[PDB]
Amino acid sequence: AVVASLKPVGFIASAIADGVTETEVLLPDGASEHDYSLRPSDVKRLQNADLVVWVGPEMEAFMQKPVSKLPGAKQVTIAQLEDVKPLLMKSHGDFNMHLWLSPEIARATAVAIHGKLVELMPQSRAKLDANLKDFEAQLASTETQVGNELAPLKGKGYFVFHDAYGYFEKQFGLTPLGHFTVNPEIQPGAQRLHEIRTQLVEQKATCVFAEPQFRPAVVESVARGTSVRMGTLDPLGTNIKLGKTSYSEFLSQLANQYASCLKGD
Repeated sequence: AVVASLKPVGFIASAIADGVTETEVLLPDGASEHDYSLRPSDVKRLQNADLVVWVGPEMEAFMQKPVSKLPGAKQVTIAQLEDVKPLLMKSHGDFNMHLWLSPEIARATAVAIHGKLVELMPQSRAKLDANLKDFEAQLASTETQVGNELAPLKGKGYFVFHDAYGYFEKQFGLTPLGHFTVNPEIQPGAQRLHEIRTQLVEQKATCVFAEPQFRPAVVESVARGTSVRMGTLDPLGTNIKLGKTSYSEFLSQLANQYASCLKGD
């Protein structure tokens, strides 16, 4: 099996290992990449895997140790890929590491995954070559449809609770006003809520986007009295099932959630 750290990384692997082998994920749906911790059973899935794929230390800190013990042939660290390095975006930690939101980086990742697997399974060279060409052409169109859907949305100001979308937004021309650091289970106190509210108004935002782990109480609260719509983004694709075209669908979903709140002047 190919073992991915996060679900949308699994989406990339899933497209390359389609037919050929299984794909597993370690971050379960509902958890955030910056607070998880490896179960003993998680560590066992790693050691016994054909290929491990993660973003790197600066992101899934919770995988440094067990990965550090695997030989190079068994591991793709996305942030360290030759072709990824020049695509890293700034904004201690200074490069943005939410990399599965960059088609370009997804493309390098599939190539690297294709490289490792084909070295191991050379009989399956044919299913894999086909898999790679399938992903590339599927991603290209998706990129095309998603550009079309989002371009009429340039200049529609939004805020997000979690500033994780930079790669996607730079790629598709979308324009984030900023971000607020909120719970997602405990409504903020009056000082903080007023500062957030003041900015939604001062800057006349159209939307404010939450994540699915956000309690609707917290979100509803922030938009109450304003004229701002409430949206939900799913950057970890918890709504999406692993499979050949999971990645295409992931980006599609994500653009609809943007569109659905942002559309409407």
